[PDB]
Formats: sequence, C-alpha cells, structure tokens
Amino acid sequence: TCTRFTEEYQLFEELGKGAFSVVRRCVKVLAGQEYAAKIINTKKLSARDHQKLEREARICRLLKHPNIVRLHDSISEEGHHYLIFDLVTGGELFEDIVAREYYSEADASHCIQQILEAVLHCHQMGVVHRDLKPENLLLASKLKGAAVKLADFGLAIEVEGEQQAWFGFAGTPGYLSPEVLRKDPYGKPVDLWACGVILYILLVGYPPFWDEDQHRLYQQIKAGAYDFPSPEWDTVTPEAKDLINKMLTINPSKRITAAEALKHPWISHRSTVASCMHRQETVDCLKKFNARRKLKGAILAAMLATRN
Amino acid sequence: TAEQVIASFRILASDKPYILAEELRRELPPDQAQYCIKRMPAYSGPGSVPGALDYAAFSSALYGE
Repeated sequence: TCTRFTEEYQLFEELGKGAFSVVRRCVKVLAGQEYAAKIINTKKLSARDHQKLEREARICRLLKHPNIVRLHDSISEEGHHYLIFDLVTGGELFEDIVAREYYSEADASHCIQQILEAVLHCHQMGVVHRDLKPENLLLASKLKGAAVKLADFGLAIEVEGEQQAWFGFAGTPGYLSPEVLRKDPYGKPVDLWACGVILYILLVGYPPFWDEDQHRLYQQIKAGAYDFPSPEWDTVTPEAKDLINKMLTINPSKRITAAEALKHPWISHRSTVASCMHRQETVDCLKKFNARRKLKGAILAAMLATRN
Repeated sequence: TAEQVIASFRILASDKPYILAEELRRELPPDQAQYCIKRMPAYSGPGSVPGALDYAAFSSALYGE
C-alpha cells in the first residue's frame, strides 16, 4: 500500500470542522513547508460518496487562480484520502472584517471583485461552486490587505457549456437561489445569486433573507423579498444597490453574470463610485452574524449529543 | 473551543457578562434558545440582575474547561 502522506508529512492542529472531512495543518517534513490537509476517511464510504470525493479532487486539480485555494498534492492511502492545499493563514473574511474594525463600500467592492474573478474562473472551466458562503471565503494571510481566496469545492459540480440541468438540492439555505428552490434546471447563475447574498451582508452585516421557519425562508427567497431599509441603507450608494439588485434577480436568465458584474461601475470604477465611509453598524451587525453562526453549530452539536 | 463559544454568547448579550432568556430567544432559533435557557445556571457574579444566565459557566462545563 501507499503511505506517502504518513511517511512524508506531519499532521498538526485542526483548521476546519467539515461534515465528513477534517482540515488539519500539516508539514512536509523534508522541506519544512506548511500546508493544509483535507482528510477523508474512506473506509466506510458509499459508492456515491467515493464518486463525490473523486469529483472534488478533480475540480480542485483543475482550478488554478490567485483567488482560489491551490491544490499542492493528493495522496490516497489505504483508509484515508488527502487533498493537500497551499496553506492560507488569514482566516475567514467575515472574521477579519470585524477584527480590523473599519469597513466601507470600497472595501466591500474590492472584496467582491476578487470573489467574482474566482467565480468567473470556475465558470470558464465549466465548474459551478454551489457553496458560496462566508465560511468558504478566506484570506491568504494575516497581512493587512491580503487576497481573498475561495475555498471548499465539496459541493462543486461540472457543467457542459451553458446547459442547465437539475443537479440536485445542495447548499446552505440562506444562500440558495430561487431556481434551485423551485427545483428548476440550473447552472452558473446560482453562484451569482449567492454572490448577491454575500454582497448584501458585506454592506450592512445581516442577510437579506432570514426566517426561523425554513419554509418561510424559501418562500421569501423565491419571491425575491429583500429590502433596503432605513437608516443603514440610506448611506449606501445607488450603484451598490443596483449591483445587489442585478445579482438578486429571481429570473436566472436575467441575473447578472460574473463577467458582467466585473464590469459594473461599483466594481470596475470603485475608486470613484464606491463610498469610503466607514459603516460602523455593518461591523456591529457582522459581529453578531458571526456569533450566531458559531453558536448555531455549537448548540446544534450539543443538542445532538443530548438526544443520543 | 469554549473560548469562541463564550465570546459568541457575550456578543449576543451585548457584551454583558451574563445573558437573558429574552436575548437568547431574539437571537437564536426557538429550540436552540430553549436548550440554552434550560441549561444555563443563574449568573451571580459582578453586575448580576434577576434572570441573568451564566453562559460562561454553561460553555466551560460543556467542554470540560
């Protein structure tokens, strides 16, 4: 058998808790160089789960872009599979925004420009990410101004050209597109819908669709029922609202594409269009947004262990 | 970790050293709120008020800290 990961790498602390995989920091001992190892235990995986693992590995190898996490190596051992990535050390984007305290439209525009370039690259390679959400938006390092990196292609799918199909229910509820919730054939536009949700959050720090009743959430998404309420939206530029509107368009064929959004003036003319005003309420809300997300995961795990 | 959980509860408590049941109900889905309300002991430390819940004691105990 192959023990190349076991022999050549040392594993250290966990970096990310996945549903069926874990990410740990690792060091290639001979080189001293650090990486991230995404580890799947393959012993008791179904045939379908093997196929999805092999799909993710394929897509990760395919995608090479400054704003996408880069695969370094892939190693199959007897009972484990390792995807070894170049290690990004800046943490989650949303955590960094809160930690660095000050945030404006100009900051959000530069952030979402990088995300859109990553998404454009995926789409140009025939890949739909399907899991654009805050946990998958990392920073390359702790350097002030570090690049955004798109991560976690566990849900990503391969499409053929512009052909739409029902690729299944997958994703996080608050980011799901109307076409997926209607069980319509879908494709690349689902990523742009998720981008619109992310952008909305980057501007005011809370999500455009939220409801404890998931059935009510899905009706709100399908109706495109978001709002730009006062007072926080009163200071948001018209061009930022316009880009959000074009991303949160419920008809996927009329929704703005990644290439089109990169040409939108709030993105392409950020220096003269995006506001530089610090949005304190946004950072305040983002702080609660991140806390609710953490506690949701912690409390749901505690409740699961209580039911037993 | 317990540190992250405590800090997150503290955020939803508006940086108070305790949290109130109504704050859990506002900020968390109902069953998550009630799970916490049922298991958080009374906070009696500095600045306590009636109904103050000890999210830190709850979180530390959960993870053996």
